[PDB]
Amino acid sequence: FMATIEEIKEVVLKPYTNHRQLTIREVETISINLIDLLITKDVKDARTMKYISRFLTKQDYADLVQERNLVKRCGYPLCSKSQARVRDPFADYAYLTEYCTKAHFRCSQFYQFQLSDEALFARVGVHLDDYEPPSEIQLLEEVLA
Ligand SMILES: [Zn+2]
Repeated sequence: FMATIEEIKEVVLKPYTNHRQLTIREVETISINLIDLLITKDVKDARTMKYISRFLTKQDYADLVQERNLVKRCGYPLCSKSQARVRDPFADYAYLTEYCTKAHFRCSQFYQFQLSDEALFARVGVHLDDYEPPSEIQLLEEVLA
């Protein structure tokens, strides 16, 4: 139904649990499999959303949002609605084309602003169960957005 930390470890990271170093191709394979998972499914909860951030640059997140919109999902990964204005190809304010609401626009920006532009490949040991992020990512409550 919805994606969790446990699932990501199993369907994305499982091959790499015993690697002490990753190649550039293996890092790319992780991002692709993670993005793929997050367009087929929505993120179940806050804890998973905070876990994700270690695998996303600000640009990978923007691309996540785009790919989610192409399958008619609200850009904000915790959401299971569509963007409010799904782009019709037979033709021919702006945030409503990417999000269900202004609130999800803001939650999405709030999350993105905190993501790092450090390349995934430069994030030493991010694939490991013992990795420690350089700060805890904050999620904006919808009511405050
Ligand atoms: Zn939404």
